[PDB]
Amino acid sequence: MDVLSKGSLKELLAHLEKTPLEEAISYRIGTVPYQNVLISRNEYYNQLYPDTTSLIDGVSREGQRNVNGLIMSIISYVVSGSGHYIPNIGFMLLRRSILDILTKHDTGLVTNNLNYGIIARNLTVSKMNCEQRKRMLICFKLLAYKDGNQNDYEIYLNQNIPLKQIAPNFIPGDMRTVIHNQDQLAIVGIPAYRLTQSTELSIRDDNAKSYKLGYVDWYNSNSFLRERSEFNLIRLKDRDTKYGKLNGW
Amino acid sequence: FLTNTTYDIVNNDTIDVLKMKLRNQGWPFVERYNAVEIDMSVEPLRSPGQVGRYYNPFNIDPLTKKHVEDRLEEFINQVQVGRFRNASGNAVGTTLAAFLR
Amino acid sequence: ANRATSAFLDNPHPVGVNYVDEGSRQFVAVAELLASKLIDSSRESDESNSDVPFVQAYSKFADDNPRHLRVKTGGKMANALTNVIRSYYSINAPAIVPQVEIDRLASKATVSGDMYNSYAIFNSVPIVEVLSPARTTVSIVGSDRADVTMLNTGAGAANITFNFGQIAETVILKGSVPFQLARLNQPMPAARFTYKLRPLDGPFIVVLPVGNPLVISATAATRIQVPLAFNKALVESGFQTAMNDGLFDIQNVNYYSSFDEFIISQYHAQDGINRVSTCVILGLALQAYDQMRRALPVR
Amino acid sequence: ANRATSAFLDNPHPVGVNYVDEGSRQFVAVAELLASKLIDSSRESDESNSDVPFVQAYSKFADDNPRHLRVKTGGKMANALTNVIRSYYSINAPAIVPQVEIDRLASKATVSGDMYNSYAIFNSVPIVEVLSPARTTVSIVGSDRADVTMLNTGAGAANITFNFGQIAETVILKGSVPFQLARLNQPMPAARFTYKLRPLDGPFIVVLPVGNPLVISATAATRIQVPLAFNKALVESGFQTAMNDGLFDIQNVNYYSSFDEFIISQYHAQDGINRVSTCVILGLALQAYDQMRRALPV
Amino acid sequence: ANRATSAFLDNPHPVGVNYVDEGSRQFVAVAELLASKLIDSSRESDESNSDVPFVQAYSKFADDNPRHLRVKTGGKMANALTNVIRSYYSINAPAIVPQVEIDRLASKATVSGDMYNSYAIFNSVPIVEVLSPARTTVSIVGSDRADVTMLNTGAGAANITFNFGQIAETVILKGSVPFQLARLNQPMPAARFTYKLRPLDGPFIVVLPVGNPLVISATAATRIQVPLAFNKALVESGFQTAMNDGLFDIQNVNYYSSFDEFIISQYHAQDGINRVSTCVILGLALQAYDQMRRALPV
Amino acid sequence: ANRATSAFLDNPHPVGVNYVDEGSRQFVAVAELLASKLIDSSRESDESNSDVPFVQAYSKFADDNPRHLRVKTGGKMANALTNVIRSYYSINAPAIVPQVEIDRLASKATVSGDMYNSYAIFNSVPIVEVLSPARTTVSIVGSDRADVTMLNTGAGAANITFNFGQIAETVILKGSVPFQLARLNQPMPAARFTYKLRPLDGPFIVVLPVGNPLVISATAATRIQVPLAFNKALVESGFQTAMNDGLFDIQNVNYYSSFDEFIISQYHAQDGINRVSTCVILGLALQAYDQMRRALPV
Repeated sequence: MDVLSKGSLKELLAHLEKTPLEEAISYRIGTVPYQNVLISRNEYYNQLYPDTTSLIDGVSREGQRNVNGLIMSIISYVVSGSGHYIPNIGFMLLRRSILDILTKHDTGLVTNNLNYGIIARNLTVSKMNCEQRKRMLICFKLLAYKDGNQNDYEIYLNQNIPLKQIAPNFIPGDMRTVIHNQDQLAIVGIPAYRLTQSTELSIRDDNAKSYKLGYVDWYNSNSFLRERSEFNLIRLKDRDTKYGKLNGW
Repeated sequence: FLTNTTYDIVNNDTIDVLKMKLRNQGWPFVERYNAVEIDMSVEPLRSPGQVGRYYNPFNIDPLTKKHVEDRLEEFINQVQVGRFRNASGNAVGTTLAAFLR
Repeated sequence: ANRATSAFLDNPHPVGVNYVDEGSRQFVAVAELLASKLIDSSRESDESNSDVPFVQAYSKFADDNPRHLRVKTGGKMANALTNVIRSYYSINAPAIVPQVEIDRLASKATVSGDMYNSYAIFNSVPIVEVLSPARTTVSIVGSDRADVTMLNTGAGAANITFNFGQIAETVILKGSVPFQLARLNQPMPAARFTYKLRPLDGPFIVVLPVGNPLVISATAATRIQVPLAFNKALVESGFQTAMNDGLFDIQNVNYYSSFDEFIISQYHAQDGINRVSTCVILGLALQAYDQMRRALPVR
Repeated sequence: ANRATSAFLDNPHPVGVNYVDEGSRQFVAVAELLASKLIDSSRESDESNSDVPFVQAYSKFADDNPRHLRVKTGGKMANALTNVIRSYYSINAPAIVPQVEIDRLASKATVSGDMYNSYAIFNSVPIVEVLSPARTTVSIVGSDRADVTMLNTGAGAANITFNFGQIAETVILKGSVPFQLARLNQPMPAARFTYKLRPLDGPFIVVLPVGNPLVISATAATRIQVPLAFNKALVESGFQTAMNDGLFDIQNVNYYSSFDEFIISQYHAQDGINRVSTCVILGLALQAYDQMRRALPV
Repeated sequence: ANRATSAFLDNPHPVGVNYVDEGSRQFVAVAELLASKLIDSSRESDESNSDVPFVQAYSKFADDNPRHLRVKTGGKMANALTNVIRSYYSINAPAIVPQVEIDRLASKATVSGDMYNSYAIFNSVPIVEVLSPARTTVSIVGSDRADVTMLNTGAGAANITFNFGQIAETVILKGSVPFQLARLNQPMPAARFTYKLRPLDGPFIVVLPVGNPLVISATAATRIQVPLAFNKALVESGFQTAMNDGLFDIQNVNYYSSFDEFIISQYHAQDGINRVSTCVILGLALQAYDQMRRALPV
Repeated sequence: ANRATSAFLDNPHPVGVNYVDEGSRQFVAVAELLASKLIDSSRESDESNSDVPFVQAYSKFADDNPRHLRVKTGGKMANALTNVIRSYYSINAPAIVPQVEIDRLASKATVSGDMYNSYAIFNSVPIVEVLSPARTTVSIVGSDRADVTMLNTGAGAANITFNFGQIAETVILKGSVPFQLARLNQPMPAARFTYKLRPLDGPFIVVLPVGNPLVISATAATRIQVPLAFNKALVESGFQTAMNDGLFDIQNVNYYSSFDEFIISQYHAQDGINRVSTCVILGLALQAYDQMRRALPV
């Protein structure tokens, strides 16, 4: 919910710096990812409604124990709000931030063998919307810069024409590029249209609307932080600053 | 006020740390209490009716006809017998307790 | 030797392993409590000739004000309850309800998620196996009352071994004619019409004389821990409703005539102590489902 | 000639002769009333966030304020109620609780000791005897619904006599195939699928043709005077709990599948009317036992 | 030649590697401190004739006020304590407790997180190998006190080699009849009933005269660093409770009669020095489990 | 065939049926609480030079002020506790303590007097039956840990049946050499040192190869409901004191080495559910007896 609310590149990377890896990993068993299932949608149909479960749903799924599953759990958390079930990763890796895993070699995780095409296909890039594809491409660029695979990232964009048009423009080592970026990455937000307490047909759409309706409740909740009215009560370390720089950028 | 510190000293302390400091000194009021929602209806008359809900004032449950916190009387008695600033204060516990009742 | 077993005890399909934590248990209890308010408000609306009590309760249940020309189905709460019910039944059923939705709905009303406050009695008769000699025929019918028909065509009397399992508390055996039954390696008693048995005592031997068939009627009672809000009549009505609507139509699952059969069958399978916990939550969910649909009907 | 009879009707054991006075009947009525409030106070407590409704209900029932780190058995009322259920079942069971203790617990609430104001319907089928000729096999299975399977291997048709007793009010007979049934020394009518009979009319004769077996399903309804608080759902649950808790285990007693079988069997014994009176008081005590034990599981 | 070894020293299964950091070590120690307060709250309730001491103790442990009609299970702390015990026993047991939940519970009380403040003495006797000639038979029985029975069927006296490992501090040998024991190259002394040995001294040679069998009883002492709050009486009770509750029911694991056998077996395995550190935290977790479950039986 | 059984399970004698009511159970609980304060008063009288803590503790216990030249005996409470303990052990022991005295002493302190708050683990292993073929020898020794020595002198491998009863929860078997064990009519696994078994699973078959003897060491854990103040160490010490003080010499009673095997032996008899309730009250009385007699010898 909090990760889906971020609407700018600066906010997204700032959230990932303060968020540990354990938030990406889920400890609920879930179900196997790719299955043709029948779900109940009584608002629309009397018969059961066919659908296919996927990894970018908002509900936890079972994940492979390899490094591929860990990266695929991080991206699903960013684009869908929930991760997958990969237990016994370890204290050392789980305490690191999401940005450290994606960008830093000191974590101890080796990810240079990853194939962006296979990861995108397993994440069902075809079913993703524009904001979801932009968020995943941000994760790919950070991984490419960590492994020195910038050339491979560019070629993968050349093969996929729709991905090249929406590819965010920022150098993963320079903070000046992040501040200038004006891409809108928000998935949930205050809706200008009429939003009703109604169900959706597919699993992805229904789960997304739950976060959208939950965010509205979160926005008016006491947990939400109102910068306009309570800026002085925020701690100085985590207070918003114009000259905000990620470490090493 | 009660633990004899300053704002700068306790600037970085979290809620749970602050709760422990006050509880050890003898101050029990360290919790927020959720209000009770009271269901409301407007009779239709000429216009169609409306249904709504509002928080009951002062955190009082109409069913129990009392405050939500079930240990309030014990908590106030704890403040009355407590000592908070022995070196630099006089009758802080008794004065605060009388206000609470 | 020939082996006969109860039909409903055969091959219990695995139950779901999701939505069994404290947060999900609170959501089911909240749904049951709110569904009861929904059915009582509809009665009050009938007696007062005013829709205010029903609109008042539907808003709490569905988080939406009822509007004409739109079908009343229960809102997002009905969607979560119906899909969670499917997951409890079978492990092949998908888990599609997010955790954010479960937490939000569980906060609507204050209630405990305790599922072990009270107990209930279930009347399904477990006959794990009946072993008979070559020249005899044994047939078992029924679940609530099991009639075992035995015919001996051999020259002499035969011994039939009865295994009632280890879970049932008491088993009462009534025969069409007086018959002799005793435990293993125990002298046979005089012929009697009725026997009260403890299934833990061991396998039981029945002497079947040559002649007219002997029919033994079996009744059993077992104790299972359930929440205080459990109502057997409401749970059974919901089970048939869920079957008619097709929520239990999943691949590679077994179908039962009653919830009593379903819970006993899962109890007698391996790791049945863990299965029976999930079944109890399903029963409370079916009670909420039964009250929700009876308040909001569809032709 | 062969004789077939229902299993649950055979050899009813004598019932207890204690705790049947007016003061003892008041105690059972008080126990049922206070146990019902215990089960209702639990639901009201859960709806709110206060244990006050349960504390008041338990304090009245158990004469002691509930405390944590204690089993919450139920106090002296729970102990006294358990012992009287044992005494009712058999004349061999000892009578432990003194009359002074019964009177003291009966004063906790002001309720009438009348146990015969209302009535209830019991559906056990009392097939006392089925008399059949030499070349016929007759089998009786079931109590709530009695299925009689008869097969005729003789040359000609056989007449089978059915005796349903004199207590049952109505008996409905349904056959697998249409059959002929008539009273003694009466003409047989045309074949019919169903019959409605009054057992007091007399023994009935069924024509059994040669060929495939004929199965007759019997259902009965007998009315028995009970208190108004009587609930068949609660009484049956308490009966099973009573047998599972092992307070019906006495030497030289007969065991039954349900309370309904127990009460019909006693009605057909020698002193049927007197036996049923004690059993009705046992039914109310079992109803209180079920409600009390579900709220306080030990 | 024949090789005989103690049963409990065979194939120690790998132990968990999770919840061994400083933050999780505080959680186990905090849980032990708060679980103890539940036990003493029972006595203080009796002295004060009130449930206030128990309410304060349970509220700190579970983060909810005690309520009647609700089974007191211990709240989130009990669930976390049960799961970390599962993870400690086996490396294949999943770790399902989030670190943020561990940190939140550990903040409930302030304790010394050091698990090496003190030590304890463990009585399991390690007999790694007993080497015997062809014509002799050796049998080893027992873990707390090992009785080694040797019988010589050959013509001449035989030499039996005892290997007690290197971890144990002292081993005391007692025989049914006086016997001679020496080091590998030391000369044999006069026969005497008892011997005190250092396991690091080396393999020990025992002469076995022909005739009646000789039985040697072994007792060992081992020192392992433990937290100061460690109590062997409470750990052993928790070990039995956890086994009965099925907390250790996972595939490809070994089972031991006592926590004494479990910790000694892991000590003698490869990478033993870093295995006993995990087992010590398991013992303190089991100590908290025993106290909490006795106060709140489910 | 041959049959072997545990010695301590043989012929459990009947227990007493007096002083088992709620009021009597309150007296036992009160005595345990006040006896514990007597022992604790000694340490308090050392921290502060005053003897006020002991005088207060003894005055409550004995209803008289302690005197320097008069022997401290415990007063009327000590006599009541000793006589009540005798009654529990045997049904032939007289019950001579008036109920009015028990009720008076139970009013000295406010305690629950409840017997089923918590549980405890008992380590006696109930080897009910070991069935062996003709050419094999089986010997069972030990109660806390049972070693079964089996030797096969036959031509082929022999099957030995182990029956552990239905009461015990878990049994762990460790052998001197790896052996094979499986349930009745089940395929046999590979040989391994240790087995964890549920006694309710059924009789267990052990393959006994021809050659060197095989010794199986058995340990069992059983859970029995006990008060929250129950302490096994104090009960065991009190049990030995009562036997030495002559409290248990009654005609036709069995004798046991420990309270652990006394309660397990009674549990395996018929109506063992009811016998354990009386034995648990005897344990708390023995716990009070130990603390009182150590503080006030003779």
